[PDB]
Amino acid sequence: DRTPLVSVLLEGPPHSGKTALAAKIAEESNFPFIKICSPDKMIGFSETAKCQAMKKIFDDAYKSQLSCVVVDDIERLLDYVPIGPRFSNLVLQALLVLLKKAPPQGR
Amino acid sequence: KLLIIGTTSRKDVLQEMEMLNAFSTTIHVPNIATGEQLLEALELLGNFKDKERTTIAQQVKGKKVWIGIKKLLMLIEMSLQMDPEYRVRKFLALLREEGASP
Ligand SMILES: [Mg+2]
Repeated sequence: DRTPLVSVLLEGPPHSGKTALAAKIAEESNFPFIKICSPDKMIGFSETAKCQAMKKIFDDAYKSQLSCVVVDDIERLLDYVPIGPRFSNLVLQALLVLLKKAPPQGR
Repeated sequence: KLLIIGTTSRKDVLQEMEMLNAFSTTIHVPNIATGEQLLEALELLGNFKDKERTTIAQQVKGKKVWIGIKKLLMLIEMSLQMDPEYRVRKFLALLREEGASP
């Protein structure tokens, strides 16, 4: 209870299985509420739509007793392309804020 | 099932955007390099024949050429508008001004 919120990051080379070793951990937890917020269900959205979808998927996780959420392929959520560089700022800010916001008491 | 075939003309730029990991293989489409291949293409396209062919060979066998195949359906059809005496010369001149970087 000193730490209600935790996080972890899976890293490696490309083409190595970092989305089938992150679903098998979530599946074998037997938590009540489990979700997956991937980048293939929001093809073509602008920045604000992505922010709203992320906010909703996180809000629905604040109304249970203990939950797990998977954000796979970060570098595609905030569009990255080595030339430039170029990317979205609003999504990065939303992420950097949402990883430090403790949920209501006892959850 | 599914199958996607994409065609591009600039591989390096695509390689820079990290868009060459998504594709699962790659094929390479070359250009006419050896003179014999150019002669075969002319023979099959149904154009200059008889002694004309011969003279072309005499001037092209001892050298290398570099020309695309959509660009050789225009030179033939751009050197046919002259009188029936200078067609060969105009074709050779156009190829020389085009066949750069052998
Ligand atoms: Mg992945």
